[PDB]
Amino acid sequence: DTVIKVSVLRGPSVIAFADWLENPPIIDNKKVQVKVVDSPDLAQALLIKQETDIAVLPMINAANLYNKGIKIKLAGCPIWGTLYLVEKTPLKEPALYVFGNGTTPDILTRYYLGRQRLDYPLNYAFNTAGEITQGILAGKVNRAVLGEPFLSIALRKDSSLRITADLNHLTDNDTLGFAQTAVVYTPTMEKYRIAFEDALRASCQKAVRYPKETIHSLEEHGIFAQGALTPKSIERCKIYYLSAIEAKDAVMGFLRLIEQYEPKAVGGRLPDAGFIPEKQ
Amino acid sequence: TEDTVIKVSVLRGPSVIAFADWLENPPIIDNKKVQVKVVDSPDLAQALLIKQETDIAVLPMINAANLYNKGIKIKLAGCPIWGTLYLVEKTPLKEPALYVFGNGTTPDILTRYYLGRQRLDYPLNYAFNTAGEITQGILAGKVNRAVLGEPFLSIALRKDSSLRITADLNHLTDNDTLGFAQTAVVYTPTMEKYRIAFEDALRASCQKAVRYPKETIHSLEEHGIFAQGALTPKSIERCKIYYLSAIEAKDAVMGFLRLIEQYEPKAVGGRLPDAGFIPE
Repeated sequence: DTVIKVSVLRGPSVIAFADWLENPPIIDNKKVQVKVVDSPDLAQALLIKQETDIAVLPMINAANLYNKGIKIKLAGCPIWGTLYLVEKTPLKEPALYVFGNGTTPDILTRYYLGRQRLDYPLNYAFNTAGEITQGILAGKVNRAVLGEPFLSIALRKDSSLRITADLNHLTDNDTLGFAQTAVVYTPTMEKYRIAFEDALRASCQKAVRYPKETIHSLEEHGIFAQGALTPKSIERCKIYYLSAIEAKDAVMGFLRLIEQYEPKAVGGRLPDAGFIPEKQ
Repeated sequence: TEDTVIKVSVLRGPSVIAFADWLENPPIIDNKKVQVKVVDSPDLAQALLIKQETDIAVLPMINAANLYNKGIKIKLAGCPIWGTLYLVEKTPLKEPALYVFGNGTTPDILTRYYLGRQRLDYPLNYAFNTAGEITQGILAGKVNRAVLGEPFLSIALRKDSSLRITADLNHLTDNDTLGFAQTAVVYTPTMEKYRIAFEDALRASCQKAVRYPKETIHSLEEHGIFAQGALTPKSIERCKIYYLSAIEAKDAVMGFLRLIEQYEPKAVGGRLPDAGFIPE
């Protein structure tokens, strides 16, 4: 092999990796090659087939694959801002529309509503964020949960719409929030783990420090439509890389929460200690 | 485990700043490593003491008083943090209402005490009953005046350049004491022989925060204690990180517990703690 293949599930995690599209890092005389994939399913298939080396996909999938015996480990999490509640004023029909029934966004919305003692009726009519966005714009949806870029698009195209809550935290003292997104790697990547984490830290820093340039590059590479993201969109994504060792409590706490609602979503148990590399 | 480590629990919040250096550089006392574990809530901190699963704990002074009164075998070592609420406002000041969180509890009580001492007649609004809701509400542009503590004060002030600090709730006179002692470091009976060693180590850790704020913040971020960018060196200054032994802080302790106990007797155990709370 002469390249390091990185598969990023389509979504806001590509923002953390943007500078690797712009300026692919070279590790051990291998170019790091980022490809956006359109579903967790497709991302999982690539990992199982050993057609990708590193993949970025939901933490619940990472846990499930690990529990099922797939040879991956968790490197860490690069993005911390994935779910926000939006509401229109005035609030006509009050159903809260939620995409991804049975998966992270749904479970976290249910958690938030319970914690805050709100009991809005959940509507699962739209399974995707894009569909929810369109429902807002067409007048069907007055309250919803969204992440970027759909959040930004909805806010732009309906200037009545407002963010009313941040759904990314276990508690108020939890400024870090949930480790909902996993960077996972295969065994031949162990020797490159620290090198790739170092480069990912740089890419994450660049997104945060140079958002306009980051957006510009993503647009040139066709990842997002022109004007879909703004620097505020990047701010809401809360881009920062933490190693799984450093974030072990945010990882296992998140997985435990999911398991309380839907144990099958993580494969029936919390991953054992081999999920995270040793400190060595 | 007694022969091996000294277990220190710290409640996640601004007082972890005092202990930040022990994340990378935990001290060794009597050939035992100090092991810091950050806990998410006061209830979790209390449970560790009730169940005798931690050696030293750092939790709100009100909880420490409550446990002492209920016969839990702890003593107060001292207080490592002196920052209180701050009052913030936007100009223009479109609405005079002062938004407060924690109705009937410490932040509300300190706010009412301050406004009373200063003879200020602001109407009080509790629609955002946590500080996360207020910062959000300030972000939304519904809040022109509020009380906030760290880190939410830094998070709020950052997002909004119109937002400014107008008061340190501690500032009533021309010669202010360091202020109320709101955070307890408490210890169990087998820790007596270690009291001076631990206090000296905690003084060193506190001074490190003050002297090396950037490095301190970076360590806190890299260990996932605070979200990246939450804290700035000014945040550290506003926290007033400084360890003072309980006997030296006696008036600051008892003065504070007298305020809380007049308005919220349940929180302190229904009486002020007797003398054995604060050893000489």
